[PDB]
This record gives sequence, C-alpha cells and structure tokens, in this order.
Amino acid sequence: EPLQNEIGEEVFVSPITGEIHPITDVPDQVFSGKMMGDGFAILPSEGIVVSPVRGKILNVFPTKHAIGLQSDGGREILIHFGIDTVSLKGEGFTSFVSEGDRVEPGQKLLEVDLDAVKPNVPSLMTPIVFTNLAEGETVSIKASGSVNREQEDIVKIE
Amino acid sequence: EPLQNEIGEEVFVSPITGEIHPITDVPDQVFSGKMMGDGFAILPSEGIVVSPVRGKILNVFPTKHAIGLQSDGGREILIHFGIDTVSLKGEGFTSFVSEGDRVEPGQKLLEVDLDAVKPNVPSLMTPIVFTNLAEGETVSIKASGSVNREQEDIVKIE
Repeated sequence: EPLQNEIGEEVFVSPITGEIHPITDVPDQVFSGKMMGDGFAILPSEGIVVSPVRGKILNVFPTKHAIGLQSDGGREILIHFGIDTVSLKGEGFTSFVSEGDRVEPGQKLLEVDLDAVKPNVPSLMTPIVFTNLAEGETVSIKASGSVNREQEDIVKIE
Repeated sequence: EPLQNEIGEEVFVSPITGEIHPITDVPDQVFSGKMMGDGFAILPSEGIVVSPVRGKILNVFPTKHAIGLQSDGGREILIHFGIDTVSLKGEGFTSFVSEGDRVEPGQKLLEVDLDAVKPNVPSLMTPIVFTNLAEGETVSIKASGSVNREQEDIVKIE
C-alpha cells in the first residue's frame, strides 16, 4: 500500500500550483491556530486541485470546496479551498471524485473558477491540514516560493 | 474549583439568547461534521454572548467573533459566532474580556451588532464546540426551542 520514495518516506505531492506558506500565514485563526491540526497552506495561482497522495477519498463537502482524504499510509488530510468559501454555496466549484474513490498522485480532485471566487472571499489561501498526526509530529515546509501541482518533497512530517 | 449543580454536574448555562439546535443543523460542514469536536449551536436573537461556565479565557480571536474558554472542570469550549464571520474583519464585534481572564457564569464576553452582521454572513448560527471531550463522550441537547442567556441545564455530556 504506502507509496514511498527513495528515502522511504510516503510520497506527498503538491496538490495545487501557487505559493507555499506556513500554516501561520492563513488569515483565519481556526486554521492558523492549528485547531483542526498542523499543516501548511498554498495561495493558488491555478484553480486545479489534484491528489497529493495515493489513498482514498473520505468526504467531499456539499459545496465542493473542501475534500478529506486518507493516504495509504494512514494520514488524514483535509484540503479546504479558500477562506470562508462555504458562503459561495458551491458556485465556482466542480468535483471529479466521489467518497470512497481510490486516488493516485496528481489525479484531479476539483476545479475552481478563480475569477468567480476571488471577488467573493477574503483570501484564496488554501490550507492543507493533517488531521490525525501523532503526539509530537509537526509539519515542516521544505519547498519555498512557487510550487507546482505534482511537485514532490514539499513538506516534511517530523 | 468545579462548579456543580444539585446533581453534581458541572454548571453549564446558555451563553446566548435564541433557538437551540443540534450541531448537525450548522450549515458549514467543518462544524456539522464535528471536525473540531462535538457540541451544539444556537441561532441568536440577541447579540450578547455571556460565559456559560466558571472558568478561564484561553483565546480571543483578533476579529473578536470567537472565544475559547476552559471551565474549572477542564472542558475546553470554543464559541464561534456566526458562519464565515472572519470576513467581517471585526466589524460589528466588541470584546469585554482578555486572554487569561477568569470568568463566572453570565459574565459578558462579547457583544455583536446583529444588524451590521446579519446582512453579510450566510447564517448567524453559532456553534458551541467542546474541543477536548473524552473518548466516547457525546453532547446531547436537553432544552428545546428558545433558550435565554444564563438558562441552566440546556445540554448534557453523556
């Protein structure tokens, strides 16, 4: 099951193209305060979201702006596109996966019409939250600046 | 420390006047899906928020729309006023407490100008989330219909 790289780490690829930020930069304390878990964020420049891991879809929000996944290695991840986006009721969001789907890295999960979304939210910053980390595990960003969808080795869980 | 009633339960009073709802009725899956914890919600009819317990303030969000508290008995509670309210940047919210303050039931924590807020959010539904419940503890609503600030015995942790 678990997909591991040449260093025997589980593969974790950038799910979105844009700029990588520490989780402390999300301008919403539910996320910067790590209330659901540690993680990182990406300010997107394209509105396509792809799977960062080989794993399974656990939950697709009704508004299609956030997706929950679990990697073959057991980490649960939530990707929530944008800040305060449930207000949009789904408008501008398309889903390409269903709950229980099995996904491979780079497989498309969602597509966002940024021009329809941008004007209506306070920030397009998108948190990537690890929701079941072990006691003592922290997230660290390895990449810096712009990242592209499918780029590996962008963060580390230490 | 712990404040207990005639049944030896820790005192938990309604922090807001309005209508009590199960946590499944909040129209935002981060909350209805219990991602930060189990709880309940109130649809406010007045914009005053008071302490539901004797305890301590842990965190006052910068926008002043959500407050984190811990009861003398050790339960951590987050009260987040409204849905997608960080977008308002604080406008319409007044705070009357600081982090580390000690609070008594009914003590005022916040005041919200509903008319300034209502038009700008998708719902005024306010979740009350218990963020450190034990393995197996669930929240149950006892009250039904309208509740007023300071009314006891509105929910049960079983």
